[PDB]
Amino acid sequence: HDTDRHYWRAVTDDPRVQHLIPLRIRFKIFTWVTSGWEQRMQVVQIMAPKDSTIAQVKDLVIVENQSPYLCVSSFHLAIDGKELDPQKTLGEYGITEQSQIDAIEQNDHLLHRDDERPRDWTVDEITAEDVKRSPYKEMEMQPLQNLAPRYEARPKGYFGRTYYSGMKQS
Amino acid sequence: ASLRYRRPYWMMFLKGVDNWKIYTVIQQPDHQRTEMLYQAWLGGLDRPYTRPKCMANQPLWLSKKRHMLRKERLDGPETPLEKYVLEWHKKFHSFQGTERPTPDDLHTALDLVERPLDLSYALQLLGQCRNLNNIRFAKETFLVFLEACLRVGRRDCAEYALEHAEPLGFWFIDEDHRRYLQGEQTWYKLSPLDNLYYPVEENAKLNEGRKP
Amino acid sequence: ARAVIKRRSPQLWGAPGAPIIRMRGHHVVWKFQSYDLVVEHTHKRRNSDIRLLHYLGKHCPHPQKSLWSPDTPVAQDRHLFMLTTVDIDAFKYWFGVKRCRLSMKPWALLAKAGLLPPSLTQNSKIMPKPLFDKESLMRYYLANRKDEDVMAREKYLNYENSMVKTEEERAAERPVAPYL
Amino acid sequence: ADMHLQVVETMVGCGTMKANDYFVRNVLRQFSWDSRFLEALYVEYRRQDDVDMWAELTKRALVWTARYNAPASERLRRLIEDDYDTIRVQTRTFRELAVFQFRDVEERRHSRDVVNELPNPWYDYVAHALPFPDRDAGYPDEYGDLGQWRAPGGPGSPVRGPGYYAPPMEGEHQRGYTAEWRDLRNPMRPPEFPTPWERKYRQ
Amino acid sequence: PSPVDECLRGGSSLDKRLIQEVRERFVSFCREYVLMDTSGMKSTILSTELNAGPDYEHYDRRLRRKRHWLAIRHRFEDVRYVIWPDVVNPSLTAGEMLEALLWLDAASTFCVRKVHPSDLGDKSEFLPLDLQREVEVVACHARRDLDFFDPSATSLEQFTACAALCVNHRVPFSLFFPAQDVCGDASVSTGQCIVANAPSPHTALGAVRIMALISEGSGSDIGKTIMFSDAFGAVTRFGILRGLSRVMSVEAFGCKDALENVNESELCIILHFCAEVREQNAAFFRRYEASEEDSDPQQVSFLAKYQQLSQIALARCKRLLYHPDSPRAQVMSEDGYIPLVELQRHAEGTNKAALIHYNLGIRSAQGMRRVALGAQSSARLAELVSRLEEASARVSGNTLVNDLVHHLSHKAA
Amino acid sequence: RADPLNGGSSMTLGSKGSKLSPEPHRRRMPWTAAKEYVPGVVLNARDKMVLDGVQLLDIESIDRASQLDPLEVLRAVVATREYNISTGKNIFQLASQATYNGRGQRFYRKEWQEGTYDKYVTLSAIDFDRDGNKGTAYGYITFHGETTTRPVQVDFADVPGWYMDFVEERAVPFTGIVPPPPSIGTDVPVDPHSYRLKAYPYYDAPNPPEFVERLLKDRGVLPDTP
Amino acid sequence: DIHRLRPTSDFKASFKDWNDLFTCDKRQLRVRGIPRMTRDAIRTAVQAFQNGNPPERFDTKEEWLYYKQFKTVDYSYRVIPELPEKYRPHQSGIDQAPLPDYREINKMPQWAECEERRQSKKTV
Amino acid sequence: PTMVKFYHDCLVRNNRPREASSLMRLAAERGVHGYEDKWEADVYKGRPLDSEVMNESEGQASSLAFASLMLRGDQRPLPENLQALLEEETTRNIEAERSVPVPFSAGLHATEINSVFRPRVYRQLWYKWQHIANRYRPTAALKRRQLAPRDSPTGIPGFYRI
Amino acid sequence: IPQEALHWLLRMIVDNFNPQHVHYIAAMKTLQSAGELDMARDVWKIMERQ
Amino acid sequence: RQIRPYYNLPSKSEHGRKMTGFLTPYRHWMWKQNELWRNVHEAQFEHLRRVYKRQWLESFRVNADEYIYKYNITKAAQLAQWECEMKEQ
Amino acid sequence: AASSPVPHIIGSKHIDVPREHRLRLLPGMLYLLDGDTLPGEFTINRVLDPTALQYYGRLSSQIVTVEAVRMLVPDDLRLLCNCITFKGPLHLPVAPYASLASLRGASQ
RNA sequence: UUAGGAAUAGUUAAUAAUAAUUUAUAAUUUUGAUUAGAUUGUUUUGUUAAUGCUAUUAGAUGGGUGUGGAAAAAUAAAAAAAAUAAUUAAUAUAU
Ligand SMILES: [Mg+2]
Repeated sequence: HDTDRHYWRAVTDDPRVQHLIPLRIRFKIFTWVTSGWEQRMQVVQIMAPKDSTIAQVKDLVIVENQSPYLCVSSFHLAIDGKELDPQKTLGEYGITEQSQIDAIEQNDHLLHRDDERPRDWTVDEITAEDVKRSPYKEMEMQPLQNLAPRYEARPKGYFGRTYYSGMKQS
Repeated sequence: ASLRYRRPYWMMFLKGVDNWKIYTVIQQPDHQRTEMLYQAWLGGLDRPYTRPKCMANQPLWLSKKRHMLRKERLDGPETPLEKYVLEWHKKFHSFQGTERPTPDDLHTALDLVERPLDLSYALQLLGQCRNLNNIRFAKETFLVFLEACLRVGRRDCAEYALEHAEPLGFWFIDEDHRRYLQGEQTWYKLSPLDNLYYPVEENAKLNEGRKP
Repeated sequence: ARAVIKRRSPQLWGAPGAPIIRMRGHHVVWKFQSYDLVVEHTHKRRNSDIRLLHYLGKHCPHPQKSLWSPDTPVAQDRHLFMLTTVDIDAFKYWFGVKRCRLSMKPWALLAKAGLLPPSLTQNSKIMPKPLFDKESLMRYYLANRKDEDVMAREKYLNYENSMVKTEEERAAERPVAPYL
Repeated sequence: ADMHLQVVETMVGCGTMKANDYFVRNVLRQFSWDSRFLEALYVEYRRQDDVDMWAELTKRALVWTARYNAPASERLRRLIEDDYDTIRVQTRTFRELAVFQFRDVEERRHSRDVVNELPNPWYDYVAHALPFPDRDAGYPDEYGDLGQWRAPGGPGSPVRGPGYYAPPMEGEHQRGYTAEWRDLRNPMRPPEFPTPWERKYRQ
Repeated sequence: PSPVDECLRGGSSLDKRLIQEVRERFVSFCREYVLMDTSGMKSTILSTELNAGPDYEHYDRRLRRKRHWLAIRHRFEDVRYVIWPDVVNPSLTAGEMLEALLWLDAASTFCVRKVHPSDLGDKSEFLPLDLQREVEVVACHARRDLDFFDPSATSLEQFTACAALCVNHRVPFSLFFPAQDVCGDASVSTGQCIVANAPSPHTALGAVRIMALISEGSGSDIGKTIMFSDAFGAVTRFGILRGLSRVMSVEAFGCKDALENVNESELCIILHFCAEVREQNAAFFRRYEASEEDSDPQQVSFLAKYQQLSQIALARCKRLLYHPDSPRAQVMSEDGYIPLVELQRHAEGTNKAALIHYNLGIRSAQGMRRVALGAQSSARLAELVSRLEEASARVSGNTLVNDLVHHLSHKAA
Repeated sequence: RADPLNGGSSMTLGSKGSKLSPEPHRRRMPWTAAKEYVPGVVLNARDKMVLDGVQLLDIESIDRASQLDPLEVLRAVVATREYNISTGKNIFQLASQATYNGRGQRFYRKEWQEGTYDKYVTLSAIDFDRDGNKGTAYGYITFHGETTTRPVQVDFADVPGWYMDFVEERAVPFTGIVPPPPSIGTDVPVDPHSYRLKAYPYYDAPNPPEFVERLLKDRGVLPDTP
Repeated sequence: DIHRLRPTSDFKASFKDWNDLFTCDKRQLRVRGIPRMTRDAIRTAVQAFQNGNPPERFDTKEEWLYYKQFKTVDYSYRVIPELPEKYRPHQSGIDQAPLPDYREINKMPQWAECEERRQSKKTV
Repeated sequence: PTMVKFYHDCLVRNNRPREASSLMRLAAERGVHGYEDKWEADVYKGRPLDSEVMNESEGQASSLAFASLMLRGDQRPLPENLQALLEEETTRNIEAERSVPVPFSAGLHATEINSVFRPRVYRQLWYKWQHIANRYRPTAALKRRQLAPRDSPTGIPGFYRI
Repeated sequence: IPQEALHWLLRMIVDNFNPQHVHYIAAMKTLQSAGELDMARDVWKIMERQ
Repeated sequence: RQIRPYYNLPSKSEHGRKMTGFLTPYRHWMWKQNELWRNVHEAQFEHLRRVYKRQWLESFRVNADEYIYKYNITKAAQLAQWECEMKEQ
Repeated sequence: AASSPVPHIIGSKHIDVPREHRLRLLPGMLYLLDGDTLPGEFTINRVLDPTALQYYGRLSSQIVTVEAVRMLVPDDLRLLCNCITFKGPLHLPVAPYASLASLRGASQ
């Protein structure tokens, strides 16, 4: 239970504050119609930090797709057909929210990933083991079904017939 | 009414020992000498040995050795049937054995019957196949059993199987074997290679000629 | 869960078990015997300075003369009196919120007070036990069963809360024209 | 499951008599389906040709509630209740009916009773549930008396100082021991209330 | 008083069994010193013990270990020419002389360091021994007999120990091997002789020891030890390539959980070895790993082994970083004694679900720790992971060095 | 808990039941899981009054002087078989005398078909040990038409009291795999003329009149008199 | 009559008839000369029969007499065997394991000799 | 009798039952007090000494390798290739059982557990010649409050201190 | 019952603790998820009276 | 205590108890009848349990908000008096 | 695979990882091939035990018939392969967009 | 707490150290230690004008079994112990 916090702080300080961009990245998918296959678009939205590189954006797309049919092979990020250098920052390309980013796949390969980083990893190192969701998707406050409501069963000083003092100093 | 808190935890579900109060006080030096002198009394060990602290019975390696080292009760087999009984006990009566016998192996024990003492060794192997090993007999098992009882001239054991066959395990008995032992027929088989009715005391009456 | 079990007081599910409302006695003669309705554990704590959870009251099993008969004569006033004191709120807290156990003698004593129905062991020996058959029970259930929403609102009033505000009170709780 | 539920309700409402096969093939073994699937499917079971097919399909739906850990809702049991004269499928347990009859007859004779309609303060409410009483009963005393050497009592005692004479105190203890602590032995004035509950109880 | 005092009291030293008994008693003395239970023993300067020794009640806590080390020194000065005679058929084999030298070095590394004013002897005796002659005598007796080093695991530990004795005591390791494989060379180093004659390790820990001895045996010679390529990418020396390929063997680093028993300090050795191999042969790696196909069957095996070792090392770094003190981040000892299994085997289970000594056996195994990254580990791994990449890569966008830096700042705050 | 009797109800300790949960109440004792058990005292103790006047022989005693007459040996084998059969029929004693070791046939306990109880086991595999009256049996459990997806171990397969009816159409050879019998709701369509449910959830059997008469005579409602 | 320490059937002469048995309370049972456990058993059996429960319980005398012969302290239906001072044959004076006479047990029995004589008679 | 009590526990601890059974057989024949009732039979009557087997093994050859093996008389050896493979089975099985530690012993035999020894002088006794190594008497020999009443000193300063 | 979500806030003030904003947020969201809107307004009035 | 009637299944065993717990179907049926007659009482018991629980919670609610109102008035007056004394000091 | 297109469940050959990366990448991976072609550097052990073959009863009856179950153990004894050979056609209806529609043994 | 008052130690802190091969000018004590003696404590008792003197009987228990959630386990008039055994009353025990 050592979560590196032994007091009560109701506010959030600067090391947990991140500056994020809602980057949405398109994928070329194929759906079956009565005629045959039709090419459509599947969009995966991530919150990437502003000073991140494009390889980090690709890793964020890999860890936040939650679909077994999208990240099936090694893909590459591109804008208007021109491929992107994965060792460059998003600010070097002027990538904004309205910039259309596509993911071109090579289905002959097989993407072998090893998810050792948890999905909700912040600086304070508090991770859930059964999280199964991006932290931007989950709600802030929800009902706790794992705990159990417990009332006070041990009286301190008052036990019976007449409340004279109640042994309040104890 | 459980012995969970009266004896140690390794004696959980423990039944069938001689006395489980022995193995709670083994570590005392007057009883620890008694345990090591008992292993020398049982033999099979070249060094002084004590059984483990959390074991009441003998270990599986030690009880296998004393079962293998144990001399057989039948020493000096005269007949090749009695040599097959000693091979039966090394194969189908080993310590913690897994393999079951075969109805063809019962036919091998029934084909070596020479003297009337061999039939008592053979029919007791037939009882282990039905009761102990629970083996369904073959279709020709009563055929080998019938001719085994006729070499030693023992007909009263052959007709004893007809009045109750399914307690003995003979699920197929052909009608000519039933007519022979009950007295309806006077022969039980027709030889394909000699063309005569067995036994040979009936062949002198029925078939006066020799045919291929 | 001991090697040699305490032969005189066996219990269930180890110590300290569920809290139980008992009527404990004193080590005196019967002529001065009184009972304490207490809340304790299933196994009695003899290694503590806190030997009980809560003290619900005292029952006197000896009948007293009615010393208040010329105050206001009502029906059956000049009979004898059985004096008992009962902590109502602590009993309801340990009964509903904490879900204590009950012995049959405190159950009968609290059924005399109107807090509980009469116990299971208080047998009318002239009336035998009922005999159930599912066909007559189904016929009575299909003869008159309540509505679903009416039964749900009855359970909501009995179990969840009983002070639900009317529309005339919601019209009074809302603010007025300087803020509305 | 809510996507398959609309398909099952559409196949029931169109009267195609094939919603049960879709529920078996797609929703039964591989989904955590709730009880309104069978509330939809009971109307499709009702439209069968013979009554025995209706009966066996309803009983098989009850066995499906038993096996796949999906308990039957109140609406489904009330739907099977209304056709008990035709199907004779029992939809309540042996325990709930014996509770229901003994509760309903007692509540009817209790509502018809004119004597026991009076309120009972022992039964109707809880008078007080706070750990401390709402008004001062005078106690504690917070002073010693004759024959008492231990003052303050320490653990589990409300006495704070000796009754008559004390070693010299400073600060808030000096103001407390002489003026501001409790004193129930004062015959003229009770121990005081906080502000502003002393002005309106001056007389 | 040691038992070796009764063997040097005027006996016939030319006898073989007397030399064997001297060696066995000195081995027993050094092993009793090394395996001494030092739980209650304490060494603090007490003023009342100035003009005397320690107290009679405080003999076993204060005087015993210091007297044991001084007896070890005073018997080493009398014994070291009997077990290890000067170089001119022998009385002792090379293996038992190696065992005696190993226990002597283990007693010398853990000598008593604190010098009290009570001690009448010199403080220089509270320093470790110089065993430069004995390693040369053991190497001369080990190159005399063939097949001293075998592909067995015990011979792998003996190879690690002999290379350790040659690194610590300034002895060339090529003396442990015959001169015909050192013929044709003007000078060879210790680490080159390690990387040229290393056997294939069956565990990851033996490979970690070999990769540590390679780095420590060549401090400034770490460039010449592991350079097997030119400045254009062509392989210069295939002997170093065959040594470095069989260091990172498939029996050691082949499994997905091959680094399950690697601590935070051994992972630094693994990443330092990978970074040194990448830095010394950068023209080979940046040519061959990107878009180059090679026909040499050894180079593809070396490249696959290096990629596998670097990937499992980065996976172990992410294991120790992102899951601190986790049950999947716990380590254990190789061939470690887990006594619950041996207690279940040598008991009679009438019901196999009832496991005896369960509350103690499930807690206890041979050394098993919850592993998290400290300050000295994280500050070194943040350098080594950045060393694993190329110079043209941006260290800002690396998502593992930044996580290590933020972990350092969060655990320091 | 997972499954309490009558929910939480603690006016008496008998209202909770004789067992508080179908799961084991402690983790260290998995054998305390709630399951259907079998009266092994009456069943495992066979009648020794059929072995009287019959000379049995030990296994190790193969010396010549301890051998018996072959007619006495045959009546000893008949008496030992009658001793093994005297209480009931085992699974391993019924499957040995069947084709393909009885694979695919339906085995059932005596009380598995009376009342409103309907349950059998379609046999899938049996591993006989050297003592052929014991072993380990496997099968698909069928309870009121519904069937398991995988073969489960048949509990109390060594205790006698089992029955089967041999059907040649259900026999599966050793080359093939015994298929699971179909669930009557899921796999095959539901037909009331083929299989009709004896019991269902929220159903209880009607009261027999002899049990009603016996309870009203025991309670004293009906005038029981000698 | 179920318990050993409640000899209920020993007081048949202490009652006149059925009504005398079912009208006597515990004070009248104390007057008639019945011990405390026996009169408690009689009164509880009468009160159970009045409530609709006839005295149909298993007599636990012989089961408790079986469990009495062991050295359990709390009479908790366990089996605790007694351990004597000598539990091994070697400390009872027996020097070694008994050797069976392999020449005497491998002789042919008398029925086998009679059958061999019958075979020699019928073969010739 | 104190020497026989110590020497029996040392031979039991060091896994020597032949030397311990011969010690009980010797003390019963010599008339040592406390051991006239304990007399053990010699189960090693036909077996030779343990040192004589190791001398014979260094230098009938089928019986030379199996001279250490103890038989009941109703047991027979295996063939020499089969018995030698069985003797290595028991060799690796005995050391496998003796290498497992008992979890609550602190690495001690049961003889070592609760075996604290001080001479007879530590508990209200002085020199006697026949008590060579006399264990100090237990604390139940002298109870307090039977030698002196309550709130009164007793002349036993170091009695109950072990 | 959902009324306990109103109870454990009240016992927070009887036991002389200052309820933080997260406690009011949790109480109002737990009472809104159970459909108790008047109890959520009671939590808001409790926050205003503090 | 579980009743062992005489007409249960007897265990003919000299190594344990002489009567098992295996019933008769009539015993099963009458035990079910007694179970239902206890189930009525335990239904009323649990009903009164939940009724008393919600009664205690409602009473705690009302008394708690009254105490909160009075204590807020008291602490406001106390803080004002403390601020005046601090100004004088 | 008979109702939806699974991406990498059906290949044209065995996946060719190097011999050093064989133990690291292969466990946890599944793919279907056409015909009974076994990978090299394995020892073929056919499962003939009826106690071990009984658990494919629902697989062989309601889906494609199980012909042979083989366990492949390599030279280093560290990477198993459970090879099950089915015989078509499927008893389940196969979608045209499914993965098993691209298999000749499943479509015929 | 001792009518005749002096030394004590499996020892103190640090620690990448579970399971301490290291470091230190270490720790307790004349403001009364350790040991030895007496020794359950406790505004519950008694007395008196008495903040004085004088009494006490709730309890716990590192080698008996690593079982059990917890050793408290070799014996206790109830603490009723998994089907309403009995719940009218008094003796409730001798019996
Ligand atoms: Mg240090």
